[PDB]
Amino acid sequence: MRYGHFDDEAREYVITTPHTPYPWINYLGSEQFFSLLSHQAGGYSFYRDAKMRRLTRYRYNNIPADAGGRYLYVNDGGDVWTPSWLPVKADLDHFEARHGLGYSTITGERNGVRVETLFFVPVGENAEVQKVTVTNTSDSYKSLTLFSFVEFCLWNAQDDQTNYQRNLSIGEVEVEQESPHGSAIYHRTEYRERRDHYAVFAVNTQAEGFDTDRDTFVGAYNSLGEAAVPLKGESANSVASGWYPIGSHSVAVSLAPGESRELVYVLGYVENPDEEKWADDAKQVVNKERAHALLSRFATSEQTDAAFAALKDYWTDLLSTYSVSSNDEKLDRMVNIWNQYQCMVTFNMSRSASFFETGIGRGMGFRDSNQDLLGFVHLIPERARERIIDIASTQFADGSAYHQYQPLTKRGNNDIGSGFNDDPLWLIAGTAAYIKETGDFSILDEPVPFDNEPGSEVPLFEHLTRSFEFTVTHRGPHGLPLIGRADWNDCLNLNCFSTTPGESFQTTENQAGGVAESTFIAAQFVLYGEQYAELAARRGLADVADRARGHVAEMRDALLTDGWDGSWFLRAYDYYGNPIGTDAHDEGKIWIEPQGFAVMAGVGVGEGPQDTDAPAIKALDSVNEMLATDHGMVLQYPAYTTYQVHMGEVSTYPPGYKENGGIFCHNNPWVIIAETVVGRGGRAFDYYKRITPAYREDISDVHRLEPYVYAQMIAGKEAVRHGEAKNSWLTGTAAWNFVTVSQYLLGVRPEYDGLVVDPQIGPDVPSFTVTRVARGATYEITVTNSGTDGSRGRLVVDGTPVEGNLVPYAPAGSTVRVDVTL
Amino acid sequence: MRYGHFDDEAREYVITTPHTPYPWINYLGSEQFFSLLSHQAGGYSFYRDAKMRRLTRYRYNNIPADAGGRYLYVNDGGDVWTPSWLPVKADLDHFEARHGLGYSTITGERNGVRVETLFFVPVGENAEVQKVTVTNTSDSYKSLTLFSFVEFCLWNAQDDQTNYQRNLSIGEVEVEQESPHGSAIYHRTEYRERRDHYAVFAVNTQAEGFDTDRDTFVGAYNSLGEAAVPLKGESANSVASGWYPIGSHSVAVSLAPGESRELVYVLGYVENPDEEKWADDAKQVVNKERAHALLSRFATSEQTDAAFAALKDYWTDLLSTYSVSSNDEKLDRMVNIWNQYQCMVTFNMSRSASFFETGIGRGMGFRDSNQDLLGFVHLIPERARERIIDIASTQFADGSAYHQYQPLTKRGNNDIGSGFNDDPLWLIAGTAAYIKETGDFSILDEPVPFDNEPGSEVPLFEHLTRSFEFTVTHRGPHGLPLIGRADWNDCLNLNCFSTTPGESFQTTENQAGGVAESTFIAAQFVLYGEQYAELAARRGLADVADRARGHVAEMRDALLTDGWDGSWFLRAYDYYGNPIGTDAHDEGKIWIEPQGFAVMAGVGVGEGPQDTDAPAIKALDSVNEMLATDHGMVLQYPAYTTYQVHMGEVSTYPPGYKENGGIFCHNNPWVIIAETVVGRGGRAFDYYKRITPAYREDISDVHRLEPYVYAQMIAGKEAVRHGEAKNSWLTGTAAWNFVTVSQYLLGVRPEYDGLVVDPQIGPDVPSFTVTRVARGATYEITVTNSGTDGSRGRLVVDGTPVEGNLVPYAPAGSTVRVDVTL
Repeated sequence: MRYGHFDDEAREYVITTPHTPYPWINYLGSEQFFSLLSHQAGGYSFYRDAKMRRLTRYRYNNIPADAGGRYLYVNDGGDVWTPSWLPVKADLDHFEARHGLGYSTITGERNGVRVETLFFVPVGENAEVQKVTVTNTSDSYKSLTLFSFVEFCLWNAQDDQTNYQRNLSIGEVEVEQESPHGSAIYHRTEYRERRDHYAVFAVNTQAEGFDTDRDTFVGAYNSLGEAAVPLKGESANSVASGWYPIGSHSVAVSLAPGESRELVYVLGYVENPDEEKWADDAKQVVNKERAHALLSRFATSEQTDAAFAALKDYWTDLLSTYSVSSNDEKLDRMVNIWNQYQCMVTFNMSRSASFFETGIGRGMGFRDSNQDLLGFVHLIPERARERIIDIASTQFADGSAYHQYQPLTKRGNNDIGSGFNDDPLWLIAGTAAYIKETGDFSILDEPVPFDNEPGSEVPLFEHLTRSFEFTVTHRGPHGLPLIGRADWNDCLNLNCFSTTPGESFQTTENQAGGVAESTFIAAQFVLYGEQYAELAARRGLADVADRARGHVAEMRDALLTDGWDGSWFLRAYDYYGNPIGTDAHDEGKIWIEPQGFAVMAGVGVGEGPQDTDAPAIKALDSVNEMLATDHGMVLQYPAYTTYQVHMGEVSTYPPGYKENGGIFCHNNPWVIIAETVVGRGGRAFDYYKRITPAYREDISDVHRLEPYVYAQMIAGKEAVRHGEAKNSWLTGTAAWNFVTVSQYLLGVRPEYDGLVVDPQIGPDVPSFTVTRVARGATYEITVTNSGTDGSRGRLVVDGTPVEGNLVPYAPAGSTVRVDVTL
Repeated sequence: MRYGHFDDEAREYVITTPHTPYPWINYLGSEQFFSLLSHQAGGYSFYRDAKMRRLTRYRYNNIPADAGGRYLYVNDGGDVWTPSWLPVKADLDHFEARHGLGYSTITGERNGVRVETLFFVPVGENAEVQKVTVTNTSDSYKSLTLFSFVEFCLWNAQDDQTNYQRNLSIGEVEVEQESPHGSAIYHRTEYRERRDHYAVFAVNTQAEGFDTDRDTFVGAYNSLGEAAVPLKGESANSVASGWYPIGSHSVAVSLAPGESRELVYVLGYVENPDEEKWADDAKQVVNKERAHALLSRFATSEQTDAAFAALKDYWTDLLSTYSVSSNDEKLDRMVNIWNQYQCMVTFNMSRSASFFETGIGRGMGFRDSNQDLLGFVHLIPERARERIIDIASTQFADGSAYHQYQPLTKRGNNDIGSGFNDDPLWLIAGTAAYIKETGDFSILDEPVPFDNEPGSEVPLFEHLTRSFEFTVTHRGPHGLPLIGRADWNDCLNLNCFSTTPGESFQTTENQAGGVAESTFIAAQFVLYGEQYAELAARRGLADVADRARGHVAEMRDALLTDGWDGSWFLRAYDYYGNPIGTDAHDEGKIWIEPQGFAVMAGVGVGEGPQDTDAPAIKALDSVNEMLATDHGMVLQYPAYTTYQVHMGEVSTYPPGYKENGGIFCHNNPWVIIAETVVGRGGRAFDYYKRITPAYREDISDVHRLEPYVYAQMIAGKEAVRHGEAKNSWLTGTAAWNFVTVSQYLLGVRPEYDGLVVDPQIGPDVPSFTVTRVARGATYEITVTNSGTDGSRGRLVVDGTPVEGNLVPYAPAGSTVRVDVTL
């Protein structure tokens, strides 16, 4: 079952009913001001910091879900309805919502009145704009009144929801019914004290009335769906004093048959320098100059239309670096549009706010910053370089990393600390990705401090050295890296030993020392230590590179012996040196992470897909038998049915959810890539479709969440809810899946010395063309594909056959045509 | 306008409409299990810790307010309604809610069917019980289905509202439709891991069906007022797997005209020792022995009735220590019932959870702990003694105190720390009050550590010494105490200098040192410094005592000179030595706290109420002229109209709210006590009626909150909302007003050597009798009162006239009749 369809031409998802399985959202804003917006106009906006600068209030776990947002109550002769369906839930003759790139439109019609609203954050503005079009679709005259509505938040959302002892007495507003281009309301809570900012909520016409007090607009004992003011048919003109400020205007709208009217509403964020705060000598009236200027740039449909077209041009030009054309329009839409959009949004939003993440936490993982980079470095390489320098500057001098990074402050979280021993190597991963994409080896000479300490600067390359050496000097009894608090898997806490509720599994370590080791870090060391070695050699450090290849070699031996269970890689050794991820046990026999990543690193790979005695093939075959499902590969199997106190968070989930038997879409890509590595393209693409949004659209009633973006986790086979997704949008899944399909399935991936063209996608995509822009040139790669396991691409560059899979980088400006046959 | 009335005989407030100006609540539970219950059945319950063991979920700032609780959906031939009115809001023929002591009843009737629900937490049980009586009041036969409903919380309420990325996957239940006395649901989230507790939700009859999944019961896109399952008329028998667990049973109820039916529902909290968690060797089934036992003690109406009757005995026996009988039945009910109820509830609940405090924070002020004591010590002296020892044990060796005490752990909060220089003297206040009430001087010899350090114990009395000496060695340039981060006034922060939003005004000190001084601590030192000297002398430390009297003398002089502005006391000297609270300024001319406290201490008191040249009378006359209003006395005047960066939080509130011009009901008692001290009874009683719930009941439409308990703050004269209250129930206002009416207006107060009888209440209460139980005897005090300013009571004891106002304590068991004339 579907609840809409894609519109590829318009680069939108078109939702054709209000009755989706869950609220489906979009993100607006591409610089500093962001909005979450559901297909029912739910959500909120904030400037930079969703915790400390939220303009508007939103309730998570509302009954029903998502029943606050930007509403427009229509009163047509005493019948009240909203085009967003919620909150009033009147029967509409028509409904559609379209989520596009940085905008959405929502349209509702009832009793001969159509209302369409376009919501977007314009480039260069800290504001959410709504262009509303009202149309009389009947054969008689209409007299309407439209009441806009938005509920303010008192800026700090944490305080807003908890400190009512103070904050029910601080709500303040100013009202401006005769504003230079219409009518406006200013929310200025705490402007009298330390805030240099306020919010403005305005419309570009004379409002017949206004309301700034929720309780007055909505009425006692009422829900938003039963708001009294709209039902009365006129604003109460209320002025807030404490309690709950809102922004609402009534606008009178008369229409002949077939007539329409346009209106432009603006919700804006405004900051004044300290010495320009006040309009008046007595300091009681906010200085609205900047607010009037913003409102003057959106006083007409014409100006609003142009901003929308500049928006569209931003995204069209943004997503013009990698594209594909094929027989598979599901593949194409994901690759060309929705996967790249999703990766940009993860850049912008980090892990801040979604309909699952509540916007109070402002950090993200160090490892997430680097990994997210892999997916967007082709779109915004200068922002990427900056990011890398930013996070490397927080790194400790011993090479250890802050586990949590705070993008807003460019600092590591001191409360959480360090100790997650996979963190340091991800910096090599990011840096190398950046350099391969851009060729900017100069980043390695950039002076970068440790723990942001002035005077401590060394070249970025040296930070790479400290990351590498950290692993070498932190190994256990079998030569595998010590795991510390956890590795990529935040729930594998082998030094925790917690029996007290409330204690954090990640940072509590009730016993010290121990010999706990991770095979994931081992694979990560083999993969990224080989990248560091390459950078070192290229840098001219011959010895450094050679010792590095030495430790890497040692680590691949360690993995194939002490890291190997017989038919798959162990997951770890625990605090007392007993194995985890062994068929010797009833539960947790096989874990996916090491299988994927170790093979990605080339460990155990033999002569080809038919070399079944190769450890890589045994492992991937074991993954197929034991972990694969119709909805993806689960994390481990069997799942644990009782608490394993020696293992931390992992067994606290019911079987089949999150880290205890969940499908993490973030780590499936590691096995998809591994499958292309050993030569089984068909299998790899199979696995990719099972977790990818365009292919899961036909089972929307099962996925539940948005059919146009990846989610973090799909319920596993041991769950009653097998197939249902949670934690949509903000996830590393986007990046890793883009890397997988663009670089390994389609096979186009930048190297230091050239573009590698190495497709492995199997028989389902017989013909396709990739257009890639790299180091200033365009590469048109046309591929004819038999899909045979083990068949690799032979290249013809500009008419002449070449050996190998590497296409040397052409001068900027040029166009290189590559033909590939396999 | 009123929304109900007191039923004095029943010791209940009777709310006769659902349409109150705000949700009005009661508290259930007297030992370790507590419930908040509104007059619409809203609220929640928890065991000990409202942050970390909350059984059920409640949404603050819901639209509408308070729309989740313990509901019973009635389906009468397809019509669905709830007796609590909300959430369905169907028209009822009758509605009533009665809030009594530790119990409430709610009754609703619609179309020939009446439902009465008694809610209470039984003594000796960790459970909320509901006795439901359903009655057919029509002339026709009824066949109904009743659906119970409650929404579970995932125990840690902070996590519950924030960490959805984990917690939408962990909800677990078990269902037992064939329970030994009916049907039961178990909420067992995280029992598989670290939790040794679960919740049970049960009814004492065979349920037709059940539901444990919210979204199934309620339905997509619906509010609780619109729940699908009740409207369908049959349970869905949903079994939760993640998302939102609930407890619901359907029960069939057929009734002939006039016929009734009784049902008992239990919501219980259960812990099992770790050895006994599981019923099965595979560790998948909770051990239900303890829940079956609880359910067996409430399997019948008769059992329920006994338990209810034992609760009543609990409260009847406990409120038997102070009582009054007068012409004034508003006075009587506050003194006899509501003020004392409120005081016990603050002991029980601290400052944790109300409809304004959200139950996430679990501390209270060190100062609040001592002050609250003053109000409950006569009821529960054995618990009082314990509390004093617990809080004293956190005190630092240099005499400083933790500003925030955590009652659940008996520790100070280490994050907030110390530095509020009024804190240490409140320990003397608490300890003296305890000793005056009980005569237990032995508490002074108890060994008590500092900062809960082993080995550090010294006698309690020595803690009093360190508190005293702390002020002596922390005075400023004028001899007055250094204020530190703040004093009683949390918002007077003279060492903050904050210009950054989000920084705490109480703990941030952007400047070090300075010379900021407080006249409030000065007064506090004269009052409790003398209380310490008295204890020192009685203990035989004549030199110690005399030295203390000397420092106290110096301080009195310093208040009367450097602390004196001309017609009133200053409030403070700021960081640079400039005065605060002087007529020389345009705003903040006079502040109430020093005026009350200093006169309470006898500073400036003259020869009588006619001695209008005495500084106490000038100060109090200033208070009357500049601070008093129809609703109480505001904190200061005029309020600040712009931000005073040198003063902290005070001027951030708009004029007339909280600490900027608000009425603090907590500090009004100080001026009320001071008026009795100087001899102006009518004036003191005037002020007391202005802020007291029984007297404000007739303006409930202005007060807004509960007409039966004190609230922290009533909006001041400079507020548009002058008269409206916020922050009801959990406040020191209760204790201080109980002290005021019981010990100074009515005039009966314990001393070390006897009971003082010194009424000072004015002409409005011409005659009255106080019955007081003290040191094991009953004092029967009959008063004839002219109410003349300056007239003090002359006493006859058991028929014989005596001098002075002190009645020496009789041996226990005896009864003493004291006649008083003034």
